[PDB]
Amino acid sequence: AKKGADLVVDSLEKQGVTYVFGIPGAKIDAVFDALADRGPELIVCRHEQNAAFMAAAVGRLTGKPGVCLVTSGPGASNLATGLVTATAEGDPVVALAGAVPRADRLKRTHQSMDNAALFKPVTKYSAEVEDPDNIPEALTNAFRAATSPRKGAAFVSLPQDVLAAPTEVKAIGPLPAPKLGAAPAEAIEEAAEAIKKAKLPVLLLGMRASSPEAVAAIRELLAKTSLPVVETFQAAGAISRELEDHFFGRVGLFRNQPGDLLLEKADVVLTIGYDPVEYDPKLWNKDGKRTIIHLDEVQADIDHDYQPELELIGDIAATVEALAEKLAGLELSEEAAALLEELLAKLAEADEPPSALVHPLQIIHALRSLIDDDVTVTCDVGSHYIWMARYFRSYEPRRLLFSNGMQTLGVALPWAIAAALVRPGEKVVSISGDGGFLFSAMELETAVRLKSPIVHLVWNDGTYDMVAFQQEMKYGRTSGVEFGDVDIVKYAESFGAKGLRVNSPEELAPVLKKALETEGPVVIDVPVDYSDNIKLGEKLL
Amino acid sequence: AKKGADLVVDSLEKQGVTYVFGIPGAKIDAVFDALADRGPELIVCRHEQNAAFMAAAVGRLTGKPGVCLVTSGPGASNLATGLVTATAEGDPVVALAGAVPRADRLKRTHQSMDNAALFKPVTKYSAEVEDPDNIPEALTNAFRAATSPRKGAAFVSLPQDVLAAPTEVKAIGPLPAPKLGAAPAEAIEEAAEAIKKAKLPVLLLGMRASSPEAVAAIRELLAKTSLPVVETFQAAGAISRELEDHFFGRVGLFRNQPGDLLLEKADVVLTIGYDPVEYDPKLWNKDGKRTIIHLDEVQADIDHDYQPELELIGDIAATVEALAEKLAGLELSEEAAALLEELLAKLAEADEPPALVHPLQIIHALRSLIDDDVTVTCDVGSHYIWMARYFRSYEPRRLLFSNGMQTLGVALPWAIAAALVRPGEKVVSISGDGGFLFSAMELETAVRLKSPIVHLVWNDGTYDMVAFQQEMKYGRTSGVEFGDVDIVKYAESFGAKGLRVNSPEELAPVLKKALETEGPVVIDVPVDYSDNIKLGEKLL
Amino acid sequence: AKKGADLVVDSLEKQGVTYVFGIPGAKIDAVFDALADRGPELIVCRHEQNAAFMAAAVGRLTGKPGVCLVTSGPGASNLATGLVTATAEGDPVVALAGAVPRADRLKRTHQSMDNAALFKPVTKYSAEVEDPDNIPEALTNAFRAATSPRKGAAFVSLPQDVLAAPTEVKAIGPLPAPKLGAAPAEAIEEAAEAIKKAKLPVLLLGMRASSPEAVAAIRELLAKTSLPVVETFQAAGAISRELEDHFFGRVGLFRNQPGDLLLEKADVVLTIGYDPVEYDPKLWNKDGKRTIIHLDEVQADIDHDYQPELELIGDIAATVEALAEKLAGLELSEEAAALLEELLAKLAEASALVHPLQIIHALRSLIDDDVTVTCDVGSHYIWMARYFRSYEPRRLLFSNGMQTLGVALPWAIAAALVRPGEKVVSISGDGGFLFSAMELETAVRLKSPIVHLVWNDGTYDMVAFQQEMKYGRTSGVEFGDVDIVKYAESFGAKGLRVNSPEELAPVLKKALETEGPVVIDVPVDYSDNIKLGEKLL
Ligand SMILES: Cc1ncc(C[n+]2csc(CCOP(=O)(O)OP(=O)(O)O)c2C)c(N)n1
Ligand SMILES: Cc1ncc(C[n+]2csc(CCOP(=O)(O)OP(=O)(O)O)c2C)c(N)n1
Ligand SMILES: Cc1ncc(C[n+]2csc(CCOP(=O)(O)OP(=O)(O)O)c2C)c(N)n1
Ligand SMILES: [Mg+2]
Ligand SMILES: [Mg+2]
Ligand SMILES: [Mg+2]
Repeated sequence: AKKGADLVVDSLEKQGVTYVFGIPGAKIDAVFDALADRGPELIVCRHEQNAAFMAAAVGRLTGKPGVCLVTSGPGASNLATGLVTATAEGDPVVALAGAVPRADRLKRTHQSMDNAALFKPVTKYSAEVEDPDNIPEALTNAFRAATSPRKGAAFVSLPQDVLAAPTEVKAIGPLPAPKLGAAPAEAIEEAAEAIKKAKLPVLLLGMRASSPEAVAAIRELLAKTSLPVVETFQAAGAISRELEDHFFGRVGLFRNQPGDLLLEKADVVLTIGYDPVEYDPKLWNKDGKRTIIHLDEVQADIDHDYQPELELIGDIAATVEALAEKLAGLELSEEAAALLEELLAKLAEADEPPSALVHPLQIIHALRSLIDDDVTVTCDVGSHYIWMARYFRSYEPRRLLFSNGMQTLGVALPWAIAAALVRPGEKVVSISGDGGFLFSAMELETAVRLKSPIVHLVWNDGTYDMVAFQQEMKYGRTSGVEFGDVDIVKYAESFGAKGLRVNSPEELAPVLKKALETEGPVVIDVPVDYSDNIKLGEKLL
Repeated sequence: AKKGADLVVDSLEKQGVTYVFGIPGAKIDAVFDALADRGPELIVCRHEQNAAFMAAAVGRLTGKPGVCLVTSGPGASNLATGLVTATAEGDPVVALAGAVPRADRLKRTHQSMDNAALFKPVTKYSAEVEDPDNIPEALTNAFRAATSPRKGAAFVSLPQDVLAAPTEVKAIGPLPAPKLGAAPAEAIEEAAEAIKKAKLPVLLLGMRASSPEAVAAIRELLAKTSLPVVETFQAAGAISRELEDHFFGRVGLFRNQPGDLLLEKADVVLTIGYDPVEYDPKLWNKDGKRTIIHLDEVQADIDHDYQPELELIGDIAATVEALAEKLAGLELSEEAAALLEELLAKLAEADEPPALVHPLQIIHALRSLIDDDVTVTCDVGSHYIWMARYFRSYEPRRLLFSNGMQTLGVALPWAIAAALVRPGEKVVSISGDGGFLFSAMELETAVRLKSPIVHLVWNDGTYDMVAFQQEMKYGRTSGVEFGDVDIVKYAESFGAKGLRVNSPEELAPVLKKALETEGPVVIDVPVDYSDNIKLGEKLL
Repeated sequence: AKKGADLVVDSLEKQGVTYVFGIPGAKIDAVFDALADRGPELIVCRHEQNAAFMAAAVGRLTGKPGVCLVTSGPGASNLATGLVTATAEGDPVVALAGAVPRADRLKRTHQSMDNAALFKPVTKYSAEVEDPDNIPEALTNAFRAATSPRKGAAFVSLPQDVLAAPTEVKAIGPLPAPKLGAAPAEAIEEAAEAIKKAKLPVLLLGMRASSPEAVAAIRELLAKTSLPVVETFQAAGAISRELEDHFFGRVGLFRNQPGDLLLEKADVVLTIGYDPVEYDPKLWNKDGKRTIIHLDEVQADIDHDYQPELELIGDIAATVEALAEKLAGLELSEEAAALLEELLAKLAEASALVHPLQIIHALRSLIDDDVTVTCDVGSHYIWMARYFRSYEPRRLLFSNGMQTLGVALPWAIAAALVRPGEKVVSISGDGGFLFSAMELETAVRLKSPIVHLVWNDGTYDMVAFQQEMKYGRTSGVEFGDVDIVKYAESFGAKGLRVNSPEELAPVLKKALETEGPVVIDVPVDYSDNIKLGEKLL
């Protein structure tokens, strides 16, 4: 006989799952025993939060779900943040959690909890299997749900006794969630005329635009047009070095960017793969003096300040390259040419440098200058994520990963561990702050164990700056943002990672190159100069 | 100056809502006051249940959401079944419910209840607005959610104080929910080859295949091919009288039909707009010796016994007429020609009738007396098995079933709505003795609207579907017998005309007079239910 | 061999469930087959809604859960309103519903639904059992949850295959949910002192005061004191004809009653079994600085205008009799005596159509204290709540927690089952009557000794006269006519009509003498209903 836990592993190996991020427990150790002989490799993590973070990173970089595996109760509830972040940022994840047996469901036993009810608000798919026979079906649809447009987390609760119960059904095959056609040809033609008749057409790329397939088709469009482009944070990597002329910056949390002015002067905006989570439409479209065209894999959500005049629902890559044929050779007006060149001048101006503290822009330029396009960069949340988002340039798809949907602390380091597994042989850079670093720093042990070729930069200010300089704006006074010091170099070494410090701005470029040449995980303490951070919230008008 | 309630009506005005089925209350009477001055016509209903039944009928027939409007607490909770039936059967509805004010939400006060949490398991979209400014956005997205593929119910809870609070925001224009392209051209080409290589290809049409646009593209294809089609109860209407040769019956609750045998012998099945709610794949694909091709607006759910080898997701109409081009002139094998002819004989044979009137002679009498411009609505029960498998409907959405939830009572409210969507047409409703009373209150609404309805009550004195299934499993019924209600008296309490068929010889006359009768009519039909156990027989 | 469904009936037998109001279906017919050979009697209903109303009535009248039994999907969802009403009005109910099998949970198949999630907002207990062995435990606790203080509805979803799966576990024996002690004796003494110092103390009885055990202890206290009392609608029946001197009306939906004044002039209010669902505290404790003492079986919920200075949590009957010993023989202030007498005087001051008061006085004069009277919701429920006096516990049942339409007639069928040999009177309006009128067939089937009065006005007056107050215009309240006599006779019940005010008393007496169900059409005069919401305070 073969039990339900066997049939979980079989399902996972039908999906081609190469790794599983887990922490074992009594209610789930059946599956961990099955994995001992066969199936995906098991990355033992040091907190379930980071196992979900790693699963989301796999989703972001491959487009197929990453997999975490945890036990009942506390193990399951430690996924909560990990899966909201996945779901909100379009990262496919399949979370597998144990549960008490079916007879103990309604009982007060150790670690009993309504797993499925908890994860309903934070997943595309939350379910508990109550028959071992249905495990193959539940998991296949969970994977398909996580991969289907508007990607996200699929949670499946597995009772201890169903995992141990015998079953004779086979695992379901690899059944790929399929792709769509392009938007209707009449709609694509309608959007084309609008763009041609426009005086300042602008492209707004969003979180779904930055997939390899979408980026290839978008670059194809930009090669054939004069079309200006602005990016949401997670759209990074769409334009290339070749097409950098089309790039007018990343529109962010405050409407104070050259990209925001460009969106205002537009009379026609083609949003591609645009999710409002990254940029509230009330920020850039308040007056409603623009035709919006919504190109996306799923219809739009209507805001007061987001009323698509047209929607091109279908495969972004298919619709855009159908639209490229219709827009090929479109040139811009001379008054648009003047406007765009002037904005590039402002864009290059803010990307210039200004104590033994290293200013954030010196970090960005030094690091960009030291890594090729074949290095993935992950980034935590904080003021450092504002600086990176608006000034660090990534020219190949999905080489600069941000948490801009839920903005959760700690993602950087686990994402980097996952990034190195997805992309072996490649260095990976992870950027965090002093506060968020401790949200996930436990996985430095997992990094050292995998010898992850990681270089983590901890920007040290001593405070939770993003929340602070916002508090200063609203109240003239921070509150609850200060914390004591931890020696980042000594911290790295307790884990057997290499720890370095940048005690001068003169010292930054040398420390980076030694760390990049260093084999195995490395953590660099960067005392950072946050004098200018309040300016990130300043207003243009 | 404008309050939140005004901005609800303005939103309804923007979606082109013609009617709103409502029952007022303290917490929602702001909106009922705004409807008094302008906006959709308000059909006062006699139970919130039937307002949601009608809302779903509007969605079934127009493809745009029907709207019900109810108050807090009891008004809201009486929508529950109406919204699960709408969601499970792809009927767009937007249910609007009042709630206690924001300051009273966490308090134990009259009619307080977590509206949004209650409807989460039973809707596409369950939300409570907590700012009057957000009303136009919440309702637009609720409407777009109901009409997004896999259509269903969108519930919006409306706190009293929000409806009364002022606001200056404008209503949001009609932002139509958009349609997809055809499935990728390489996938359509791949499906076409499989069908040409297939010894016996069969189409399985489902609940999404019976839309006007889908049906138009399906008929075009069948005009250009020799393709056999089997339908799920709610796929009714897809095949016209011209293409009736292609039709091999409706596959149902039991695997005992010629259409089931045809699905078995197929080596390639192209499912169009197929939702398994109507027919478990365990029931017709148990051996898994078929190429399944899933054509639909949304990807499939994987069963053990449903693993499509190809999926063509996209606008069904676009994908089908793309595929019609590739398959034009496809011919059957001569061994397929023989097989299908033999099955049509088995199909014609079962569709043959023997003081009670047999279910078949009802169907033949009724079909013979109503044109294709007459909508027919059916309740759930043994009558719904007879109607689903033996009443033929040849124009899209002229035979409405509850085959997703199998909810009792739907028939009569569905007819009241159907007559409002299609004025100047007769509407026939079919129910049994038990299900009629679930919804019989709305006969007052029908008389009020003078709905041109002709409601047939298949009278047996029991809940036969539950019984003959109980007899199959346990050799004994339990809790299926109930006392008799004079259907003719019942109709006349409400001011409707009541007729009874005392003899089979009297059926055709009684039908014709009822159809010529202006205003609602209820017909008591004493039926012969000796043969109903045979609907569940194992014949294969 | 024993299956899970057998073990569902065995559990019910252990709870002493006499009747089960149900509608069978494919997913639950296992239990309907088990119920065919033994155990609880099955009342076939004509809508699950009503099955839940009848179950709630059994809970209201016995204090032990009533039981309804339905199938998956539509059968389950037709309980929603029934169970939130029960839960809001403290009526113990155990709802049992079929569900698709455990392998088809996550499948898009007929009548599949998240039963447990749906009923979480509406019950004190919503669960699906996924192991037949766990059936006796899940039910026992469900029954105990429904009977537990702050009683309400417990929902149990039963997968079809679990019902069919073998099991050898036994059922669990009647597990009586237990009783509490009286509140701490220090707290009772503390409250007692506050009352003796008070110049005008007032009791506010609520929905948990009207249980038999509470009422007996309350009457004992009132016999030994000069305490004035005011009731919530569902507190009806607390005060006997002997102690009517203590009763100062039922505080209602508007703050315009003599009872609302005594509440204002009170310097101390001892609330007993008080649930704010019946009367929002902002209506009476709004303006003043009266000491609130919360006596109840569960702690209070803090309102801005309800901040008790003391709480006596525990068995209400034990607490009030302990407090009766501390307050025996306490007599009123002369300033309180004058006040009370004046407001008894304000109290007793209260066309072919019949005026609502004439109905109330005719009916009250015709029926004993051994006649249950149920009432629907509508303007008639205002007239009955304020002016129909009920002198024995739980003989006047109102839906004053959810205010759901249709409860009256099903409540009466259930009431006749729990109290056989007694006539039952049910009162409804033209609108609410059609919400539940189907069950007239069930009534005829059981020959329930019911007399149903339809106050026939032509509209939904409560909303109408409230709409008039707020907007000066009704909207959506008017509906066509139904012949209530012809309707009754469709079902084989007798139908009667009062064509004259002079004909009312005769037809009631003929209806009361008539055996089996009766529906009386009453054309009612609703001119004065606007005044129910008038200011007089
Ligand atoms: C899990 C989580 N906790 C808290 C926050 C709120 N938050 C956002 S940025 C921030 C400050 C982070 O400080 P640090 O990581 O040191 O970066 P800095 O802003 O100092 O550069 C906080 C507390 C969040 N978004 N997610
Ligand atoms: C709301 C609801 N309640 C109960 C059921 C279960 N059920 C399915 S068929 C049926 C019998 C219907 O009786 P009737 O309308 O007289 O039809 P018949 O089977 O006698 O033709 C019942 C109770 C259901 N499907 N929906
Ligand atoms: C199930 C339900 N539906 C609607 C309401 C709102 N409501 C409360 S009273 C009422 C009027 C009922 O009219 P009727 O029953 O005829 O009594 P009347 O006020 O006319 O005496 C309405 C619509 C409710 N509380 N519960
Ligand atoms: Mg910091
Ligand atoms: Mg019947
Ligand atoms: Mg009325």
